[PDB]
Amino acid sequence: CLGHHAVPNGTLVKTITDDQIEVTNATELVQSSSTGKICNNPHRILDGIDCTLIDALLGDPHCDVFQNETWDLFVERSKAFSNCYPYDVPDYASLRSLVASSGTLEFITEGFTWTGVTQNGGSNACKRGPGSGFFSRLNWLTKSGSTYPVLNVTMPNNDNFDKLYIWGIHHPSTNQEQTSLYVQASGRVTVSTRRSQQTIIPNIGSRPWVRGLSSRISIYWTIVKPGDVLVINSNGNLIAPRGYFKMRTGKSSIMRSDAPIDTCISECITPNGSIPNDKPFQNVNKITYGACPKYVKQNTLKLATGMRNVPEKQTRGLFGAIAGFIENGWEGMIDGWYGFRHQNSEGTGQAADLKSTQAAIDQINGKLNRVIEKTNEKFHQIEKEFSEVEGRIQDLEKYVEDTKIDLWSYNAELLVALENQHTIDLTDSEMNKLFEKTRRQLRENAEEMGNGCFKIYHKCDNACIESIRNGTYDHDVYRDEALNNR
Amino acid sequence: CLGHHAVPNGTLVKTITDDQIEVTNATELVQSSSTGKICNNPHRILDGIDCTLIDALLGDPHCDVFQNETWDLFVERSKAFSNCYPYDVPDYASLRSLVASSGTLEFITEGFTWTGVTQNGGSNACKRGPGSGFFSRLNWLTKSGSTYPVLNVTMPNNDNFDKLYIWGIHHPSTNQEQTSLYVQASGRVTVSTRRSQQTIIPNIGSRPWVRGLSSRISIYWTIVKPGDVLVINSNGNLIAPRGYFKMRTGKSSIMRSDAPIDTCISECITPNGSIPNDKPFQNVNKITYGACPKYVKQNTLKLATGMRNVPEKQTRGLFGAIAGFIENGWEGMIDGWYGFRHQNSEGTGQAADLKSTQAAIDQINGKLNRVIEKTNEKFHQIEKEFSEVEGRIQDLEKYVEDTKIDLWSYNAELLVALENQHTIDLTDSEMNKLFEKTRRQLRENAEEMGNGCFKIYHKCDNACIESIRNGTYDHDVYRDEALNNR
Amino acid sequence: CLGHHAVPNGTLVKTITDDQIEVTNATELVQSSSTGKICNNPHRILDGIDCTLIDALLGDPHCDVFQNETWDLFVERSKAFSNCYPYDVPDYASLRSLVASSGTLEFITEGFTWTGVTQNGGSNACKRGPGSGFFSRLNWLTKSGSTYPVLNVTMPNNDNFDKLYIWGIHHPSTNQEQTSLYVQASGRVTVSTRRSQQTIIPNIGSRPWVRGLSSRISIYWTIVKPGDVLVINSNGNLIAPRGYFKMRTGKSSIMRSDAPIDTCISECITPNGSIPNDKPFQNVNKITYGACPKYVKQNTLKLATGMRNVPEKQTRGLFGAIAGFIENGWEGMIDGWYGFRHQNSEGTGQAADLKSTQAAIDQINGKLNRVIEKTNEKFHQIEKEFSEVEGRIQDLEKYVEDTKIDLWSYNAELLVALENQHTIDLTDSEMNKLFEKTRRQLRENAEEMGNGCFKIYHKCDNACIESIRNGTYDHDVYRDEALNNR
Ligand SMILES: *[C@@H]1O[C@H](CO[C@@H]2O[C@@H](C)[C@@H](O)[C@@H](O)[C@@H]2O)[C@@H](O[C@@H]2O[C@H](CO)[C@@H](O[C@@H]3O[C@H](CO)[C@@H](O)[C@H](O)[C@@H]3O)[C@H](O)[C@H]2NC(C)=O)[C@H](O)[C@H]1NC(C)=O
Ligand SMILES: *[C@@H]1O[C@H](CO[C@@H]2O[C@@H](C)[C@@H](O)[C@@H](O)[C@@H]2O)[C@@H](O[C@@H]2O[C@H](CO)[C@@H](O[C@@H]3O[C@H](CO)[C@@H](O)[C@H](O)[C@@H]3O)[C@H](O)[C@H]2NC(C)=O)[C@H](O)[C@H]1NC(C)=O
Ligand SMILES: *[C@@H]1O[C@H](CO[C@@H]2O[C@@H](C)[C@@H](O)[C@@H](O)[C@@H]2O)[C@@H](O[C@@H]2O[C@H](CO)[C@@H](O[C@@H]3O[C@H](CO)[C@@H](O)[C@H](O)[C@@H]3O)[C@H](O)[C@H]2NC(C)=O)[C@H](O)[C@H]1NC(C)=O
Ligand SMILES: *[C@@H]1O[C@H](CO)[C@@H](O[C@@H]2O[C@H](CO)[C@@H](O[C@@H]3O[C@H](CO)[C@@H](O)[C@H](O)[C@@H]3O)[C@H](O)[C@H]2NC(C)=O)[C@H](O)[C@H]1NC(C)=O
Ligand SMILES: *[C@@H]1O[C@H](CO)[C@@H](O[C@@H]2O[C@H](CO)[C@@H](O[C@@H]3O[C@H](CO)[C@@H](O)[C@H](O)[C@@H]3O)[C@H](O)[C@H]2NC(C)=O)[C@H](O)[C@H]1NC(C)=O
Ligand SMILES: *[C@@H]1O[C@H](CO)[C@@H](O[C@@H]2O[C@H](CO)[C@@H](O[C@@H]3O[C@H](CO)[C@@H](O)[C@H](O)[C@@H]3O)[C@H](O)[C@H]2NC(C)=O)[C@H](O)[C@H]1NC(C)=O
Ligand SMILES: *[C@@H]1O[C@H](CO)[C@@H](O[C@@H]2O[C@H](CO)[C@@H](O)[C@H](O)[C@H]2NC(C)=O)[C@H](O)[C@H]1NC(C)=O
Ligand SMILES: *[C@@H]1O[C@H](CO)[C@@H](O[C@@H]2O[C@H](CO)[C@@H](O)[C@H](O)[C@H]2NC(C)=O)[C@H](O)[C@H]1NC(C)=O
Ligand SMILES: *[C@@H]1O[C@H](CO)[C@@H](O[C@@H]2O[C@H](CO)[C@@H](O)[C@H](O)[C@H]2NC(C)=O)[C@H](O)[C@H]1NC(C)=O
Ligand SMILES: *[C@@H]1O[C@H](CO)[C@@H](O[C@@H]2O[C@H](CO)[C@@H](O)[C@H](O)[C@H]2NC(C)=O)[C@H](O)[C@H]1NC(C)=O
Ligand SMILES: *[C@@H]1O[C@H](CO)[C@@H](O[C@@H]2O[C@H](CO)[C@@H](O)[C@H](O)[C@H]2NC(C)=O)[C@H](O)[C@H]1NC(C)=O
Ligand SMILES: *[C@@H]1O[C@H](CO)[C@@H](O[C@@H]2O[C@H](CO)[C@@H](O)[C@H](O)[C@H]2NC(C)=O)[C@H](O)[C@H]1NC(C)=O
Ligand SMILES: *[C@@H]1O[C@H](CO)[C@@H](O)[C@H](O)[C@H]1NC(C)=O
Ligand SMILES: *[C@@H]1O[C@H](CO)[C@@H](O)[C@H](O)[C@H]1NC(C)=O
Ligand SMILES: *[C@@H]1O[C@H](CO)[C@@H](O)[C@H](O)[C@H]1NC(C)=O
Repeated sequence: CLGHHAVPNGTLVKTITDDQIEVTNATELVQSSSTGKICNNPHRILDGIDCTLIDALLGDPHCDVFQNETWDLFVERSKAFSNCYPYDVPDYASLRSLVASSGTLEFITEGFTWTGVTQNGGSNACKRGPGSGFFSRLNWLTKSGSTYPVLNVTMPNNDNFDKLYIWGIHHPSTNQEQTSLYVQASGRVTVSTRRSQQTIIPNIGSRPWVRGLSSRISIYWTIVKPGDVLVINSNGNLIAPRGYFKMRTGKSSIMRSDAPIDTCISECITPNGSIPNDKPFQNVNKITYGACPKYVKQNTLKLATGMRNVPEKQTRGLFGAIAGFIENGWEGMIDGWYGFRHQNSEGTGQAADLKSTQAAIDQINGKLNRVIEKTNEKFHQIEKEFSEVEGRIQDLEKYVEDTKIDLWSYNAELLVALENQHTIDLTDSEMNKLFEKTRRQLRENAEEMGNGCFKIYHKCDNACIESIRNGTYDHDVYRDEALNNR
Repeated sequence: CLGHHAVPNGTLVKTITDDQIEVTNATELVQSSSTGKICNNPHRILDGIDCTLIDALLGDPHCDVFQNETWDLFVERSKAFSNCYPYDVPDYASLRSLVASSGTLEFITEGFTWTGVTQNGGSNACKRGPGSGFFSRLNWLTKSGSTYPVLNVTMPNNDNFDKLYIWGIHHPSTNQEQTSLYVQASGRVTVSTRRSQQTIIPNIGSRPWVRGLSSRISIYWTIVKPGDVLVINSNGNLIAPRGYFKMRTGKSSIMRSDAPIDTCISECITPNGSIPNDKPFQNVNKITYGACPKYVKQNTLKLATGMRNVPEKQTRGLFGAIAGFIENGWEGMIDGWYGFRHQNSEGTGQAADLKSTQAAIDQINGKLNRVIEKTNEKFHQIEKEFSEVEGRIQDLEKYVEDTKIDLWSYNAELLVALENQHTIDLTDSEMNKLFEKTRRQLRENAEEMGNGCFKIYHKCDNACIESIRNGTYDHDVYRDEALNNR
Repeated sequence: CLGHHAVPNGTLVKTITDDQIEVTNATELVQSSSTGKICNNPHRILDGIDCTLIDALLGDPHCDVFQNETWDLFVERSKAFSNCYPYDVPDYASLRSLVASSGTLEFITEGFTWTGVTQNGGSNACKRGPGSGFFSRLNWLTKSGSTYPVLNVTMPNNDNFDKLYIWGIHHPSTNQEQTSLYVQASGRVTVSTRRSQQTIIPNIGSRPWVRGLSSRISIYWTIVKPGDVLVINSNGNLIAPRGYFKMRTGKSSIMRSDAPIDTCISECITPNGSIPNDKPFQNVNKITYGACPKYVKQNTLKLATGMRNVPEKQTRGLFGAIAGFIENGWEGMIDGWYGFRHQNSEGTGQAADLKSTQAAIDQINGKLNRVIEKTNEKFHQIEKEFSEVEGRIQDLEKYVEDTKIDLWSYNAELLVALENQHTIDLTDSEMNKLFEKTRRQLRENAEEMGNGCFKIYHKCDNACIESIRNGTYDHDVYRDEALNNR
């Protein structure tokens, strides 16, 4: 025989035509399993134990261990929180993705001149050590005695890099508190380059008790390029900077997870943990930092590497080829043409307040009342329409993505099936051709029993088997025996 | 011969390489035809003869036959209209899809206390029977004598289901009419849970004559969950509820069509009618309630089940295999991975009015004039920009969808072609191999004429044909004849 | 032998399983190269040498050579500019695509009656010949002495086509200039059909020095259909029309490029130049006017048309088939189902101005101040949110498109590979079958050396080669020789 030795407990592979045909020895192609831990090499992984990237940026009193810290990849934990002044970031997502892509928190201190104000404002919700305090990159300027002049400061950017400037605005709870910190009964912050300006004004209002405060701080940012100048004008409710952060650009990012940290080596990091990158595809999660297999939607793709399992029982002899190299060639096609994700970036504004106008005569007395009421309602209408729209965009965004994955997974399944069908037909044809080549060489001594194996009527020593293996055979030795049988 | 019996008037199938090759007996794979009628089983189909789902909800006087009605699927007719008070629904589409997905109009009456108002407001455009009337789920409260107090009512939800509350607001034609129904010269409706509030105000204005009215009613809804409370405040122009509708969730929906209703059995309902679900794909329409074949863009996919049609003429004998099972296996691949549609939901607002401010001093006299004019124009700008945006979204939405269908149809065509090519090669190979197996058995008695059939030189009775069929043949019987011919 | 004659310097083709296998004679399938020039036949190509389509429309003094000009395709140059009054078009893109799709600039003059105004306003930035001038389709009406009445004019459309009416509004630099041209200290333009109205008001403001003017003109359009009427009301800052343009619809468009113009014939025009349309796919650019090959992302797809290159050395004889027709059949599949692009249309508004309210008492004094300030900031907020949204839409738009191309290119690569694999297997099988048919005919005279060629032991004249070619051979002639060798 050449009967492929009846390998026990082989497995299923999909083909284009038949389904669940069985093969001698199969390979899996979707690494579906995770240890649950992130290696500490060869990447530089940084554990934000109880802070977020924003809180390390601002300088939280319990994250002063992250100062001038250098990451390849930032990991946020869910068990993180703020233990400082309660704050707010309009377009939070955009700021975070900028800081994330930089890969550094190198903070370079600068010489600002705050004439006619008191520096280093204190809070009891951000006690640094035993006494009152605040964030470590920001200066909370208040009135110096009983005056607050218009802070008008300038800084040219003369160097060969871009500077990132972080600033904000204070929202009081009552007008009394407003006057107590800032002599003027309303504030204004103007931040200008040669290419942009943002003017914001405080919104005095009561908000829920959070760590014993009903006031809030809104955080804004500005990006100055080599050759530009920045000009900060204000007349109250200003949180000044004390420097700029050095920007780079490259391969750096951020991933949210609750996985531990180990001492292995792995380059392929997901929120489920480390994945060996041997396989072409992985089913574990979509987000992949480093170099990773692409994402399919299925649990098993079995790529076949040898024969169907034909027999009742084994018989020794020579045999033909094995699938060998073919795996990386096909891998080439689909690897080449698959994409990288479009990154959910905008998310949403997610505002939760009544932002109407405030005066009894203006809003609830006379024709003017109705107008102002109508204006606020019109804006509410606008806001709700806006949310509807943004939601619809994000819904569509999801649909596109899901469509993509499906179609690629269908392609992947078809391709595996095509290879297995071809592979089966290749090996089958080779065996059949070789067997009948042997039949023409046999010269009537033996006959196939029907399972692609020759029933030999006579015996012969290993010399005959060698002669068959080299295709140099003559039938004279068995002439007398065959004639007697015939 | 084994000449496959020359089946007359076979048909075309697509292959990957050749086109319009012909086969013995072909199958169609796209059920393209409709009776035009909807079966009344096994689904519960409800015919909205002259009402829409919204009109059955509100309680139209000529659709009181739909009270506590239970549908699996709702069908709207185009010949439907309203014969009651002219009305308006902001975000009409959202409300309808909610009611549609429920599958019920179980209306549970509740005990509201309307102090200091007159109940059961009348209209001559909604005459119930012979005298004036209104909708059957709503209470039109008006002034009781010469007073209208602030209606402030509360209802806790103590049960184990969510309640759907339907309410509205009255838009008069003139301020005189406003004062005649409501002592206050302006109205306001505040509807609040622990999780939301909507404050709307009437827009006094003249609108086109519709069934003898220039006034309009705007319809709004609120969704209260187990444990919550609702608080309705108003000071005029209020259309109160009289209860809540019991919500479910499951498999229920709505489809617009002008098809009749029969007494067959069919589970696959489209706006063209009932479709048998035998086939894998259908070309009839995209929307499909129940279990239906997927949608392709082509008129015929012919999947092949047997040989090419080779001969000049027939000759009897045995023959080999037929395609058999293969159809459901491949069906598996593409069924598995195809998607369900993303449902056009938002559509558009589709507002058609001038919604500007109104005062001669405020809008057309002085600097104030210019400001107010500028504000209204700015809002008009906003509205038009909004429409542009929404339109662009919906345009893109269409493009995505069309792209999807094409790509899937291309996949479907490729897959059918792959199977037919393989199928042809499978059968062809089997015949050729079997024929030459027979040739080696023949031992020189007959010779192939060139059409995969043996020209036999001698005659022989059915014994010889049986001996050939079982592959147990010897040539001794025809030795003398063959020698004489040779 | 039948050894396929060892064709020197054949090339690579991709297969599904093996990669970079070699074939005798290969064909390329992506026309990747351009001359750099646009043919002047058979299409009517029009060269906008120093004007854009908008500037030819308005009647620029240096593009009076484009009057009643007829194009199949419009080409804009980058070296084009305006040398007339500085202007502005809100939704510039929409207007341009309308004019582009028409294919004509037939301007039909009409009889307007401008009572109580002075016609033919002059500018020194649009000097026509040696003296002051303006655009050639528009009438700049100013005050006649010391009065400016309300221009209220009407025109019914009684004909069997739609009319395109082009008009505008003047934005001054100072109120003094406003009063000097228009007695009223503010203007207003109302343009109404039975189906729409646009009321715009001038925005007095200083803007950058452009060719010695700080004033600007905003250009608007209106589309009147057969049976309608148009009514233009104004009280200042109005740029009147002098006629309508005849609309068509068909196959006409616009393409931006810096290519020269030749005297060849080509129907397939891209911004890189003319492309012969022989091939199925092209890699040159995406935009294609006329009939063109579809766009793939790859540099070479090699479709195979004959054998692998097997030998050490050649030997003469007959041979089998060649690939022939197969190319257009497969071309059919993918041509059929590919799409045409979704046309970037909206682009963006791209506004660059501070459009706030203006009064010292209204904006910077008292509670009113804060309100007005808040309103302008709220609108700025709205504008920025709008831009964010539009940007996100256009970003997504890009992503969809890129996804599409990839997936199609992957399909194209797979299809080429499938054909080449099949083609190789087809030819290989045919040769092998024919060779062993010849072996059974040989009757022991010759034996294959191992390269699909027969080593012949004896000699024989061309008679033997003919006898082999027709399959009518007997071994008697070589009996004595073979017996002696044996
Ligand atoms: C946090 O980072 C700051 C800034 O330095 C930056 O981060 C460091 C870790 C390194 O990566 C630096 O290359 C990088 O710029 C550290 O500030 C550094 O402090 C020293 C001591 O004050 C500075 O030396 C001074 O240099 C000036 C300028 O020549 C002299 O005039 C002084 O006499 C003195 O020699 C050093 O230059 C400064 N780095 C900068 C601005 O170049 C800081 O120590 C570091 N650690 C913290 C806060 O944890
Ligand atoms: C429309 O529906 C209402 C509400 O009932 C609901 O729909 C029915 C068709 C059934 O599906 C009900 O299970 C479902 O809740 C019908 O109202 C029903 O009316 C009867 C008679 O008034 C009520 O019986 C009363 O029950 C109360 C509470 O125990 C007693 O105090 C009374 O003495 C009396 O026995 C019945 O409970 C009520 N269903 C409800 C609220 O449970 C209504 O008849 C029906 N038909 C219409 C309008 O066409
Ligand atoms: C630019 O185009 C205008 C309008 O004509 C249009 O374009 C032409 C090139 C042709 O394609 C026309 O078929 C097309 O309508 C040209 O105006 C044409 O001018 C002549 C001479 O004034 C008009 O003839 C008159 O017709 C009227 C109406 O019957 C008589 O009352 C007059 O006595 C006279 O015969 C001709 O009709 C008019 N075309 C129109 C409106 O039908 C213009 O010459 C041309 N060239 C420019 C500006 O370069
Ligand atoms: C790896 O860790 C991630 C993060 O915990 C796991 O993601 C989670 O996967 C489950 C799948 O059932 C998600 O549940 C469902 O999500 C859908 C929306 O995607 C929602 O409609 C359902 O109601 C349900 O919540 C879960 O949200 C998701 N969590 C995330 C994204 O934070 C993932 O399963 C883990 N994988 C492995 C192999 O451990
Ligand atoms: C089943 O019934 C539906 C509903 O009547 C039929 O749908 C209709 O199909 C035609 C196809 O020509 C549509 O006409 C064209 O629609 C496109 C937009 O899709 C438009 O650009 C063209 O100007 C033209 O109107 C028609 O709109 C569409 N009607 C709908 C959706 O209500 C369908 O053809 C019927 N199918 C069969 C097999 O009877
Ligand atoms: C045909 O002419 C067009 C127009 O000049 C050429 O298009 C240009 O192609 C290059 C490719 O490198 C583009 O450069 C890159 O574009 C991307 C965005 O697509 C941008 O992110 C990169 O920073 C870089 O600018 C270039 O923009 C593009 N120009 C256009 C569209 O006007 C095209 O290459 C020419 N083709 C041939 C074969 O000559
Ligand atoms: C079945 O196929 C797998 C393919 O992974 C074979 O696994 C190899 O096993 C040898 C040791 O026997 C390792 O040195 C190789 O690295 C493994 N991988 C590869 C790439 O071949 C396995 O041996 C096969 N089993 C049988 C019975 O043939
Ligand atoms: C507020 O700040 C700006 C920028 O620092 C000042 O404008 C500069 O004023 C100086 C002195 O007159 C000029 O030499 C510069 O050319 C100005 N620069 C720019 C960019 O305008 C402005 O004077 C300051 N205003 C006040 C009231 O202090
Ligand atoms: C051609 O193929 C069709 C396949 O649908 C055959 O149709 C079958 O016909 C028999 C009766 O002759 C029915 O009992 C089957 O249910 C039909 N369907 C299937 C699934 O086979 C048809 O008979 C074939 N015709 C010929 C001449 O072979
Ligand atoms: C309007 O309605 C609300 C809710 O029913 C009333 O608020 C409740 O008032 C009672 C009596 O003072 C309190 O016990 C409740 O705690 C209040 N509930 C809530 C949710 O606020 C309110 O008093 C009513 N106002 C008027 C003027 O009648
Ligand atoms: C290799 O294939 C190409 C296919 O384009 C052959 O090109 C043909 O060449 C002849 C002249 O020899 C022209 O008349 C044809 O129009 C060409 N095109 C086609 C469609 O066949 C080329 O001759 C082939 N070379 C060899 C050596 O066989
Ligand atoms: C401004 O123009 C409109 C339209 O030309 C005038 O309205 C028409 O007036 C005439 C005379 O009274 C009527 O016969 C028409 O029926 C009106 N048409 C429409 C569409 O309203 C209007 O009179 C003009 N106003 C002024 C002040 O001149
Ligand atoms: C291998 O397969 C046989 C099938 O009968 C099964 O009984 C056996 O348990 C398998 N493997 C082992 C664990 O012996
Ligand atoms: C079957 O095909 C033949 C082709 O010649 C045609 O004449 C005949 O009409 C067909 N069917 C019938 C209706 O006889
Ligand atoms: C053909 O291929 C051979 C490979 O050795 C190369 O040397 C030769 O230069 C090629 N063509 C020509 C230019 O002679």
